[PDB]
Amino acid sequence: KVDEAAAKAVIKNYADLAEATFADALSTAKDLQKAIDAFLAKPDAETLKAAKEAWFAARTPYSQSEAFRFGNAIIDDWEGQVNAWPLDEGLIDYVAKDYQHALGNPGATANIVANTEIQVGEDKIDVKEITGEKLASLNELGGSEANVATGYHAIEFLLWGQDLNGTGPGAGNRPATDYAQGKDCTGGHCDRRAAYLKAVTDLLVSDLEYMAGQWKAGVADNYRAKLEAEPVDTGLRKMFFGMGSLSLGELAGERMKVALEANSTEDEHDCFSDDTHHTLFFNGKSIRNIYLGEYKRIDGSVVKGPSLADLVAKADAAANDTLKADLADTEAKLQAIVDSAEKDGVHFDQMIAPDNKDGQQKIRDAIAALVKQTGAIEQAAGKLGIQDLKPDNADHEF
Ligand SMILES: [Ca+2]
Repeated sequence: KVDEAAAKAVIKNYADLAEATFADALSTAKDLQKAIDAFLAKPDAETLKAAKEAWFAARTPYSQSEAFRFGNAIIDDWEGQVNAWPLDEGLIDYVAKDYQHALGNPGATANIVANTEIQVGEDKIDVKEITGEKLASLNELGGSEANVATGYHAIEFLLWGQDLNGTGPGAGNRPATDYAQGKDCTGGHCDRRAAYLKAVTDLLVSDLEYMAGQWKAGVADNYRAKLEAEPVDTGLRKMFFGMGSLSLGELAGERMKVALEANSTEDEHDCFSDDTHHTLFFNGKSIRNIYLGEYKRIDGSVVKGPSLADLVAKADAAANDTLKADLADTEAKLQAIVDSAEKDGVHFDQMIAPDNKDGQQKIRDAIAALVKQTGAIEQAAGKLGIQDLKPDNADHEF
């Protein structure tokens, strides 16, 4: 009875961490909505910069939610509308002549902003009136996962535009006049561009309001109620499985190894804003938050409770010590990536350049740390009787 109650308390705190993380994501998305509204009303350099800063701030809590993926299917079924990437951005707006898009993507040049009717394969689709529901129906349209119409990175593309700088300094620099209605309009169809940005921003808020509500305590019909009623070994496996699947397949593999080994700036997570270093860092923080049972909120307060770490320490102190040390080393390696961008001005798309020896090594050191901590996660889960964790490797060999 005592062991079961301890696991129950850890899973309850786990849901509290998710509740607070998604609540922070929702509130910062509402701040972003207000800055975007202010920008559309009075588009200029300063209101555009304010919208960009609000986007940056909205990313910090969302990136810390991603280790709740994989273990909790309700997030997996939902996040493709919220944070899908990479974009074949020619679906949305104009592109430069060196535009690179996926093979076999019939939507890659549809250009919704410019056209009241598009045709993606044989779906001839009315987009006269731009609504969130309509754009959502276009995600993965025609079969290609590069066809992304909504989410953080659709907003990102509409604020920054394409990053034309390759592996050199600088991000996208779309001009505010792309949203000037009437005569100073630049890039064409600025009324449809504003309508697009408004729709995806409102849709993001609406999606985050849904998900934040699914982790509220004391609600009989939501996911959190299901999770807390499940057998504790099911809940504990979900915690470890999210930790390991983000560490290995998604963070080390999809968000680092892919771009690094192809030297492909088009594959970095935050292509247009060059914020990829923060995504990686706060993804890493998501995993460590879950294991330690703590989440430091955007206002500085801390949500904290009984930890998965303490359960492991009772079963095997060495396994717990190894995993905590691996998590600390991983955070240091990801901090070095953040520091390269924030202190030295060398962003992720510059570090993966073929000639950047120190840039590539920092990324390879963080990959190695993430692979090591994945092994330590499996060992810790095994000490709690959770065998064959099999964290998802996203088909990468490490
Ligand atoms: Ca870039």
